[PDB]
Formats: sequence, C-alpha cells, structure tokens
Amino acid sequence: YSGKQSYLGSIDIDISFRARGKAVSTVFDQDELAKQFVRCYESQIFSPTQYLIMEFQGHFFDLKIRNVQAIDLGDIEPTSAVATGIETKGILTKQTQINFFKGRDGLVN
Amino acid sequence: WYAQDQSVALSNKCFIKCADLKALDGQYIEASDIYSKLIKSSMGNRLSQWSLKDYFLKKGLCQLAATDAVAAARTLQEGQSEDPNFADSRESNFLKSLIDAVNEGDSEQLSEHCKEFDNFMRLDKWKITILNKIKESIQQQEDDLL
Amino acid sequence: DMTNMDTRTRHLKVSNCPNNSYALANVAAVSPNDFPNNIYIIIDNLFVFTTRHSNDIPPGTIGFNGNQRTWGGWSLNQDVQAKAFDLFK
Repeated sequence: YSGKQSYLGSIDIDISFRARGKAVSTVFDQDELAKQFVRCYESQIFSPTQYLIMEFQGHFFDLKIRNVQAIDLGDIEPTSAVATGIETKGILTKQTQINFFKGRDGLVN
Repeated sequence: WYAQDQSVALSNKCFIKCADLKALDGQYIEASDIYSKLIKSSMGNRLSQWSLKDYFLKKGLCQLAATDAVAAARTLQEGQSEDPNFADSRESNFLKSLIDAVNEGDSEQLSEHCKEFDNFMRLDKWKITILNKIKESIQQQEDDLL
Repeated sequence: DMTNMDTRTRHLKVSNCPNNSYALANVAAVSPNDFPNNIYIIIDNLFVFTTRHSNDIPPGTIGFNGNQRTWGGWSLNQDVQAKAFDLFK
C-alpha cells in the first residue's frame, strides 16, 4: 500500500489519565515511556487517532496518536510532511522520535 | 400473543414487565432488546411518547449495566435524533451524564448525577438496582485496576 | 535459620499479586522450587522481602503488590534480579 514510506519517523502521542481520580504528581520520564512503547509493541502498524491503554509502573494511561510521519529507509532527512490523515501508516522502530503532549484533560505532568 | 392479535398496548405492557424483570434478573442485553422492541412499537404514537422518553433511558441504563457504554451512547443519540421530545427531556440529559461518568470512571460523579435526577424526578427500585450494579461494576473495575 | 541457602541470582517477572491476602502479608510469595520458606531475599540489591511458599505462583516468577511497584517504580511483566539476603553480615 505505502510502497516506500514503511517506517515511523516522528510520532506525537497525547497522554491522558484514564481515571480523573488517579491523578499523580509523579514525574514521568518520556524516554522511559518511549522505551516501554518500543519494548511492548514492536513491528506494529499504527494510524493517527488510534487509541491505546498503557500500564506504566501500575498507572493506566490513555494514549492517542495525534499525528504520524511516515518515512522510507535511506532518507537521511525527514523531508516528508507530517500527515494527520488516517491514510498514513507505518512500522514502529527503535529510533522513532516520540513526542508526548498533554491530553485534552491536561492532568498528566 | 398480544402482538399476534395486534394489541399493541397490551403487548407493550407485557414487554415492559418482561424487560423490567429481565433487567432485575441480570439479563441486561435481553432487557435492552425488549426495550428496543417497545421503542419501535411505540414510535409515531402520540399516546405512548413519555413511555418512549423512559424507554430510551431504561434501555441505556441496561446497556450501561452490561458495561457497554458505547451502546448506551448510540441509544442516546438515536433517541435524541428520532424523538424531539426525548432530546430535550431530563431523561436524555441524565443518560448522557451517566454515560460520561462511566466513561471517566467517576463513581462519585455518577452518584451526584443520580441525586440530582432524584431531586426533580424520583427514582424507582428498578433504576436503583441498575445503578447500584453499575456502581459495583465501577468498583470491580477498580479491583481490575489492581 | 539463614546459615545455609542457595544464593544464586534469579531473574523473575513482576506480576499482579495473587490476591488481597498475600498483598496484606507483604511477603514475597514464591514457589517451593524457587527458594526455601521464611527466608529474607533481596531484589536489585535494594528491596528486601520475606519469602513464603505459594503454589499459585509458578517457579521463576515473583509476585508484588502495587505499593512495592510504586517503591521500585516497576511495571507489570518487568524483569528483576533476586538473590538471597543476609542482613546480619
């Protein structure tokens, strides 16, 4: 389907608390979040607006992929425009740049 | 049999009783199906509209007792779009509030909404049981949370 | 008696506690094949817990409660290192 853009270059994830009463002031490491994401889900296909439930240190979070960038192997620079359309899909890699943003609730620190 | 005789109102009464008992008996999906049948039979009749206003609510409640919040939301949307009276009815707002509370997993918010609904429209033992099972399901989710 | 016990390191997966009673006891539930009964074991050289035999936990797995994971910052299915412990020495 994609032809060349088979890998995920940059992925943006909105993070929200599944339960409002479980808000925790704990400092969340984005590197640890990305490491857990790669460790638990490898070689999976993801699309924008796709939802996921993540269990990090016993804490349950709702993750929504707000946008995705698809790149082909051998592209030194990510000149491809970041696409918010659900058409674009990619394969997760151990080098994808994962950017975390606050969820619409804005409770995750 | 009443339906086979085309006695719509008598079949509707029998189905109300059947759905009430089934929902009280743990058969939420079947009760919701019977409520859907009641809604379809009572649609377009000026005589049964409030029954409809309640029907939708009850159906949604059953779908929420079955932990199917998506089905409850679909029912709320269908009732709002199909019945103008239900769209502006307090039952629609209460059902939406319950759906939102279950979505956020806020049992206390659900209790507050129930108290607010009771303050203006008294709840019945059927609704009491349904919402009690729903709150205990939230507690069970809290157990699954560990 | 902690004088004699196998001190070999084991890598064990963190899993949900078997039930509330085990969580209340605050004792690491292990299989008989994992470690002897009623002995102190250290984990990651930092977290010390008392072992209790449990047949519901298969060998090679270690059970933890939510508070222990919070203390250690561990996720479900996380791998941790376990060894015998001797506080007196």
